[PDB]
Amino acid sequence: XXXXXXXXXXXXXXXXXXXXXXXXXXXXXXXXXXXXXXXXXXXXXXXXXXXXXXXXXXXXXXXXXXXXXXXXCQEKDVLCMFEAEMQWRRDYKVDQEIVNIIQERLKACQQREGESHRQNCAKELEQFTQVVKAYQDRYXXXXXXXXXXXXXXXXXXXXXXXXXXXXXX
Amino acid sequence: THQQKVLRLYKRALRHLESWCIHRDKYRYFACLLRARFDEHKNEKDMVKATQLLREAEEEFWHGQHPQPYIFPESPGGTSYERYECYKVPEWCLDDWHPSEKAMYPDYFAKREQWKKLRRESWEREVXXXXXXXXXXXXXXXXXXXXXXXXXXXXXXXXXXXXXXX
Amino acid sequence: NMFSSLSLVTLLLLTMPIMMMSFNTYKPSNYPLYVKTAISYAFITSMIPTMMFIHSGQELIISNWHWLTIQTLKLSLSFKMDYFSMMFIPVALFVTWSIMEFSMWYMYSDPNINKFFKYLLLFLITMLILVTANNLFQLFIGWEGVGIMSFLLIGWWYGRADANTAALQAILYNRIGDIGFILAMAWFLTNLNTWDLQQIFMLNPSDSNMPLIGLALAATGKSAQFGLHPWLPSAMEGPTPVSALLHSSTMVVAGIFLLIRFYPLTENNKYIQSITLCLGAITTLFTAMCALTQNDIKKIIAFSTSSQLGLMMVTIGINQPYLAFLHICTHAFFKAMLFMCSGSIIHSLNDEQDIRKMGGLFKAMPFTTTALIVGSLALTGMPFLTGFYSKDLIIEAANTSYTNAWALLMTLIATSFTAIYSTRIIFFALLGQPRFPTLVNINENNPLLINSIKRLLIGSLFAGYIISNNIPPTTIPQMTMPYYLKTTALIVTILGFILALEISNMTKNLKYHYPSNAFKFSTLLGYFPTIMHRLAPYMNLSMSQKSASSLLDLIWLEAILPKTISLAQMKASTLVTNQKGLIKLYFLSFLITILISMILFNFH
Amino acid sequence: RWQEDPEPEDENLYEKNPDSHGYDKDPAVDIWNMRVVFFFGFSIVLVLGSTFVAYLPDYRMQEWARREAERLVKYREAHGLPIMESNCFDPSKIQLP
Amino acid sequence: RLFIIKPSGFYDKRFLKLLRFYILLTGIPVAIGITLINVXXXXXXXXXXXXXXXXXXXXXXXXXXXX
Amino acid sequence: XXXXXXXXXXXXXXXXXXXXXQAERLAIRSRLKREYQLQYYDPSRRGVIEDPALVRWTYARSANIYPNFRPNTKTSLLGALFGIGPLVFWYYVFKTDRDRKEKLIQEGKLDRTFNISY
Amino acid sequence: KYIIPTIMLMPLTWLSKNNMIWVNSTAHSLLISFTSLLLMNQFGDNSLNFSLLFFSDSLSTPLLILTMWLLPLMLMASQHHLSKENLTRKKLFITMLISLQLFLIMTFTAMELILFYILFEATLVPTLIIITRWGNQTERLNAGLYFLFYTLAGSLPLLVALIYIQNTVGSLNFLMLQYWVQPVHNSWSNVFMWLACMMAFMVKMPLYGLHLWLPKAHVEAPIAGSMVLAAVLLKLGGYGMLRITLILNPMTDFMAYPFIMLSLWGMIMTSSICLRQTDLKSLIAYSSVSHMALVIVAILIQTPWSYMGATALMIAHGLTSSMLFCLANSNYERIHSRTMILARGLQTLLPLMATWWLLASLTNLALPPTINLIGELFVVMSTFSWSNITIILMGVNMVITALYSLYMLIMTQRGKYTYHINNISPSFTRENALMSLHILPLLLLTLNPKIILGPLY
Repeated sequence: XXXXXXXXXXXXXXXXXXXXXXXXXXXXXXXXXXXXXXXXXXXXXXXXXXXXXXXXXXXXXXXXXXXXXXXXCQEKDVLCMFEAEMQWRRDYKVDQEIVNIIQERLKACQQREGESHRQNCAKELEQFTQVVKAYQDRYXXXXXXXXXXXXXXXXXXXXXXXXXXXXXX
Repeated sequence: THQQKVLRLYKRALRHLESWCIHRDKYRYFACLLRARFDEHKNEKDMVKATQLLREAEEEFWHGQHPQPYIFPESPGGTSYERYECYKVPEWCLDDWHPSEKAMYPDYFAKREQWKKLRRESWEREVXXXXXXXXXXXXXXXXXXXXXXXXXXXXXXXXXXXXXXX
Repeated sequence: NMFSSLSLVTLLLLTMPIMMMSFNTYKPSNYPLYVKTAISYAFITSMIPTMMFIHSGQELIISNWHWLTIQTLKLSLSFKMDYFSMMFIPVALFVTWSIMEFSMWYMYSDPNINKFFKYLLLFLITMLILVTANNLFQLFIGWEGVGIMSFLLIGWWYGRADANTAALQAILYNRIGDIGFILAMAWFLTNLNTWDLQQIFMLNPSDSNMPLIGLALAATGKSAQFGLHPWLPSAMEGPTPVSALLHSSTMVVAGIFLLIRFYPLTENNKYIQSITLCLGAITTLFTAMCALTQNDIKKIIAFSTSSQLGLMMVTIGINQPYLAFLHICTHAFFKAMLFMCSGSIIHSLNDEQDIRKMGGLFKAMPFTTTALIVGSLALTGMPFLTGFYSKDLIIEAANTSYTNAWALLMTLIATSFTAIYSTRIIFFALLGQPRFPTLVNINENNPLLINSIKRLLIGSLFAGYIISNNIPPTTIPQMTMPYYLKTTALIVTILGFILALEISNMTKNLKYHYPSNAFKFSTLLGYFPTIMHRLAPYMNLSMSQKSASSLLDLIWLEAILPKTISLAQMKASTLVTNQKGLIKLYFLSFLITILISMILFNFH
Repeated sequence: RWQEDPEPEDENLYEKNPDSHGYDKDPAVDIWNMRVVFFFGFSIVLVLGSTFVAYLPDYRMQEWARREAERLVKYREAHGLPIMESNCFDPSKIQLP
Repeated sequence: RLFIIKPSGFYDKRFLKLLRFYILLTGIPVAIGITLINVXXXXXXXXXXXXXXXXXXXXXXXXXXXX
Repeated sequence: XXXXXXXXXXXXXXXXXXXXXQAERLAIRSRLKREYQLQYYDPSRRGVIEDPALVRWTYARSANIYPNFRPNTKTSLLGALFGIGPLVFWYYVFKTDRDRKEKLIQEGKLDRTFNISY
Repeated sequence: KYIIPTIMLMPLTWLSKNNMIWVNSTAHSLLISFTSLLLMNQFGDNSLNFSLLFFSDSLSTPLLILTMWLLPLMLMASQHHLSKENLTRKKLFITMLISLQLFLIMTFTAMELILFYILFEATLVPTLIIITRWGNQTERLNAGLYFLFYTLAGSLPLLVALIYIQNTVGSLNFLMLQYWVQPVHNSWSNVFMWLACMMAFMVKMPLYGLHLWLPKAHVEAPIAGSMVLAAVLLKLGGYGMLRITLILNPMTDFMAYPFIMLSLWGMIMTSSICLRQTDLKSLIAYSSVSHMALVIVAILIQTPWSYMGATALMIAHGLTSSMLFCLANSNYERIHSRTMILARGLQTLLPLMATWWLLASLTNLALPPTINLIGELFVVMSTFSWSNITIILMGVNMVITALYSLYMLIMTQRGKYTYHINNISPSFTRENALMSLHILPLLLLTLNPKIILGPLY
C-alpha cells in the first residue's frame, strides 16, 4: 500500500459457454470451500481482533536527522567524528533496504506479466538500473568493508574523475 | 596338491558356462563336451605333461572370462546381496538388555541363563584340552576335535552356537 | 483466493507424519499405513489447482519467513505454481502413491520397517521444495536435499562391504556436478542484484559463462548424462522401491528440471544450443549400448533411463521448454510400473537379480507379466501406448533446425536402439522355456499387489489423453517431410524390433553354434570402472600419500620450528659444555673484550 | 622387572551393581543430578531460550529499517526526481586538488 | 520362537524418555506462547504523535513477548 | 596397476620349494588364530582385544616420522616441487586475472550495471 | 554482569562437599549462559560501548555465546575421565576450565588491542597444564612444547607491532576511538609492520605452512574429549583478524595476496591427507584445518560479503567440530583406542548414537540452511568478485568435504565388531545429552541466523 506500486486492477471473470457438463470443477470447489472452513477462519480472526480492544499507539519510528555531516568536520577527534560516523552508518543501513524495495518492484513485474517479461514494464527496469549504478559508486560496493572515514575518499575519487574529464573536453 | 587344482578350475568352468548360454538344454550339451576334453588326460598320471596342461587350462578360459558371470543369490562376493538382507544382532547385546524389558517373555531369558552357566563351567576344561594337543608351538592348521565324551564341547563353543538368522 | 490456500495443504500433509514421528501419539504397525493415507488425500488436494490452471489462474506465494536481509535481498520460502511446477506435483504424487502401498509388500517383517518410510517422506518433501522453488537459495535446498537423502536410501541395507560404495559415489559424482551449480550461484549474485529466479525474464544478459559452466555442469552431476554416470548401476544394490523413485520421478528429473526453468537464457545464447546437443549426442547411444551386454534385472532399467535422458537433453538444445516437461511426466508413469513389476520377480523366485537365471513365464505369472509387455513397448515409438505423446514429438521437431547434423544422426540410431533392451526383458527371461532358478519356488499374487499395479495402468494409458490435451502448447512442429521426418520416428521402432528378434533368436535357438571368445566389446560397463573406480580414486590418494602427508604436512611444513631447535641446541652446546672449568680460560677471554670495545667498536 | 607398575584394571559401570545409571556410584546422587539438573538446562536454555535468540527484541534495526524506508520512499517520490541515492552525504565539499 | 540378537536397549530407551520429560516440562510455556498471540493483541501499524517516544517497549512490532 | 594379463591363477607349479612355502604360511596363520580362539570363546572376558598387528599399523602413520627421512637424497626434493611448487603456480594465474580486472574498472567498463552485492 | 559470577565458580567447587562437585559446576554455569543471551544481543546502528574499558560491548561477536554454550559442555564429556583419581585433582581441573572461561570471555568482550594481547596469550597457560597432564598416550611433551613454541613464536612480535602503532598514531584502546588511523604508504619498512600483526593469527588459524600446531594438540588427547572443545575455542579465539585487517591496515591488501594463495593450497592438500589417516581424532583434526582455512581467505578479501561468511563459519565450526570430538570421545571411552578401523560398529551396538553420527557428519557438508550453508557458500560467492579462477579450486574442495564425513561414517557403519567385546551400554543419559546440546542450538539458528552473522547485517 502507498509505497508499493504494482498493477492497478485485475480483470478475472469467467464466461463458461462451451459444453454443459457438471458446470465447472474449479467453480464448484471454490464455492464449497469458502463456507467450509474459510468462513470459520474469518470468524475466528474477527473474534480475536475484537477481543483486543485496548491498544497502545507507540512511537515506532525515531527521528534524529543530520547532526552535521562527515564531509564537514575534519581532524582526528572523538567529540566531532562519533556523531558524524553514526549518521553515515544510519544512511548505509537504510540504503541496503531501499534497494530491496526497488528489487521487489522488479519481482512484482515478472509474475504479473509472465509472457511479456521484458517487452512491457520498462519503468521498473529503468528505476533499478539508475539506483544500483548509484549504489555501486557512492555506497562502497568496491571500497572494502563499511567505514565512514573511507567514504569521503570514495566520494573524492568520483569527483576527481569529473574534474579531469570535463577540463579536456 | 595336483587333485585340488583341477577340481577348483572345473567347478569354476561349469558356473562360468551358464553365462554364455541362455537355455538349460543347451547348457547340458556343452557340459558333455567339457567332460570328454578332460577325461583324455585323466587316464594317465604325469608329472610334466599334466602340469603343462594346468597352465594351459588358464588359456582359452581367459579369452572368454568376462561376460558378467552369475552368482545367483547370496554368494561370497559377486553381485546382488553379499552381506545385505541380513543385518543381524550380536550375542553380546542380548545380555546387555536392561530390567523391566528383560522381564517381558521370561522363557527366552531363563533358557539363555542355563546355557551361559554351562559355558562358564566348560571353559576351564576346554583350555587344558586345547593345550594338551601335541604341537608344542601353538596350533597346526585347524582346530582339533574333542577326545573326551563326558565333558563335551570341542574347543570352541560360541563358534556354531549363536550366529545369524535371516 | 482458493488457489493460494489449497497449495500449502499438499506441503503440510507430507510433514504431518514427521510432526507425529517424534513420539507424540503411539502407533504400533499402523505407521506404514499412515504414510499411505497421508499421500492419498494429498493427490486429491493437488488435482484441483491443476484443473484451475487449465481454466484460469496463476499464483506465487511467500510465507514471509525471510531469514536473509543481507545487502539488498529478501529470501522467503517461495512457492511457485506455474506450468512446469504446477503440472509436475500431481504426477509425482501419483507415482509415489503406488510405491508406498508397494512398500507394504516388499520389505515386510523387518525390524527397521518404520524407519524405511521416514526417509522416503523426506525424499518426497525435498523434491516438492525443488519443484516449487522461486528463489535460487530455495533451489539449493531441493537440489542438494534429494542428493543427500539418497545416502540413507541407496545404502539402506546394512552391508559390511560393497553396499556403502554406491552411497558414497551417489554424492561424490553429484558434488563434482555441484562445482557448476555453486559457480551458477556466485555469477548470479555478482552480475544480478536480485538473486531470485524472477530476474532472468527482464534485462537478460548474453553470457556463455553462466549456463555452460553452471546449469549444464549441474545437469551432468544430477540426472545421469555422459560426464559422470557410474552411480546408476550401483544404485540397484539397495531395495527395489528406492531404485524405482531415483529413476522415475525424483532424482532423475533434478538435472533436467533446472534447464527447463532457465529457458530464456538457452534461446538467446547460440553457443549453449550446440554444447547441450553435442554432450546430448554422446548420452543417447553410449549408455544404451551398456543395457545390451549387462545382464541383471534391475541394471537394465538403470541404463535405460540415461538413454531416455538423451532425448530429455535434446529438448533443451532445440529451445522447446513446453515439450521438455511432457516427456519426463510420461517417463514417471513408464518406470513406476517397469521397476517394481520386474522387482516382483526378484522377491518371488527366492533372491535372484539376474535375467539368465530368471524364468518367469507369461502362463506362470498372470498379473506381473502383462505390465512388463505394456511398459517395455511404451518406451518405444508406439502410436497410442503413450510413446507417441512424449517421445515422437521430439524426433519430429529435431529435424527442422539449423543445429548439428552429427548430433541429429546419432539420436536416430538411439531411437531404434530402444527396441533391443526392451525385448531383452521379454525374450531373454520371460519368453520361452523357463530357466528354473530353484527347486520348488513359490510365486503368488498378494492383495496389496493387485491394488497397486491395476491402478498404475490408468496412469500409463491415459497419460496421452489428460496431459497432452489440457496443457497449452506453443508453435506446432509437424509440417514438413511425411516420409523423411514424420515416418522415421515410427519406422525406427518397427525396424529395431525386427533386428532385435532376429539377433536374439539366432543365439538362443541354435543348439550347436559355439560362442566366440575374441570380441571387440567396449560395452560391458563402458570402461568407467577402469577410470573412475580404479584410476580417479587412486590418483587423489597417491598425491595424498606419496606426496602431501609423507613430504609436506608432517615433514617440510613442520620444518620451520624444528629447524630453530636443531640449530638452537647446537648453539646451546657451544656455551654450556664449552670451557671445561678453569679460572684461567675465563680470564683469557676478558683480555679480548676490552680490545673489542677500544679497537673493533669506535668509542673513545 | 616392573615391581609396582602392574596395577591397571578394566572398569565399567554398565549395569552391574547400578541397575540403570549414568553417574559412577550411589543411586541417590545419580537420579538427582543426571536426570534432573542435567535436563533443567535442557528446559531453560533450550526451550525458554528459544523465545529470545533473535525474535522479540528487534535485534540491530532489522524490523525498524523497513518502516523507516517506506516513508522515505513515498516522500521522495512525490517531490524529488531522484530515488534515494544520488549524492550520499555530500553537499559542497571544499575542492579536491 | 527364538532368543534372537540382543542389544542393550534399557540404557538407550531411558535417555529418550528422560530427554522428552524435560521438553514436556518446558512445553507448557510453548503452549502459553500460542495463547499470547490469541488472547493479547500483537501490534498495529500507526503513525506516532509527539507526546512520548518510549514507554516500557521503545519500538517493537509483532508478538507481546517481544515487549 | 594392472598388466597385460590379470594375476589370479597365472604361473603355478608344485615342485618342492613351493610345497614347503605354503607350509610356512599356514604355520603362522594357525599360530595367530589359536590365540584368538582362546580369547574369543570364553564368557569371562567382556571387552575389546588388543592385537599387536593392528596397533603397529596405526603406529606406522601416527609415529615413525622423524626416525625416518634421514636419507633425504633426490626423492625428497621432488616431493618439495609437488608441494611448495603448486603454491607458486597460482601466483601467475590469480595476478594475471586481477590485472585483467583492474584495467577494466579504470578504462572501458566491463562490470554490469545491475551489480550491487559486494 | 558477565564477569564476577564466572569468578564465583572458583569458590563454588572448593567449598562444596566431595560427593557433589559436578552437580554444582554444571547447573550454576547454565543459568549464567542464559543471561549472556539476555543482554548482549541488543545493539543499534553502530554497537555502542558497554562501560569503561575493562570489558566492552560486542560489535560483530555472537561468538561469545558459543563460549557460554561450551561453558557447561566442557564438563559433561569429562565425567567419564577424572573419576578414577583423587578428589582434590577433580577440583583442580574444573577450576582450570573456569580460568579458561574467565580469560575467553575477556578476549571477545573487551574492545582493545593492547590489553587484548595480554588476554590472547593468557588462554595458552591453562590449556598447557590441561594438555601436559591426563594424556593416556605418550608424547604429551612433543605436543605441549609445540603448543607454545608455535603460538608464542608468532604472537610475541605483537609487542613490537601494537606498541609501535600507539606511539606514533594516538592510541589503540577503545577501537571506537580508532579512526585516527591513516592508510599505509606501502614500503619495504612497512612490510614487517604488517607481518607481525598477521603471523600471530596465522598460527591459531591454521594454514598450509605452520599448521602442525593443531594436529599434535588433537591426536595427543588432553582429558577425554571435553578439553578438545577448548582447543576448538582457541581457533576462534584468534578473532582479532576481523579487527586488525579492517582498522589498522585498510589500504594494505597487496601483501595479503601471497597469504591467500598459501591458504588456498591449505584446502586440497589438507583434505587429501584427511582420507587415508588411521586415527579417528586425526580425521577431525585435519578437517578442522581446512574449515578454518575458509575464514582466513574471507578476511583477506576485505569485501562486506566475506565478513558475513567469516563470522558465520566461526560459530558454525565451533559447534560442529566440537560435536565430532564428543563422538570420538564416546568411542574412546569404550574401545580405549583412537583407531578408526578397530572401532567399527554402528546401529547394531550403538542404535541411537548413530543418528547423532549422521547429523554431525552431514553438517560439515552444505545441508538445508542451518549455519554451514550460511558459512561456506557466502565465502565461495565472495571469492568470485576477487577472481574468477577461485571456484575451480574451491569446487574440488566441496567434493572432499563429503570425504571427511562419509569416510568417518562408512568405516564405522560396518556391523562386524568381531574383535570387540566391550561397549555393552550404548550411551548413558549424559552421553546422548551431549550430542543434542550441539546440534539443536544450530537447528534453532535455521529460523533466525541474525545472531550468527552480524558485521553490519
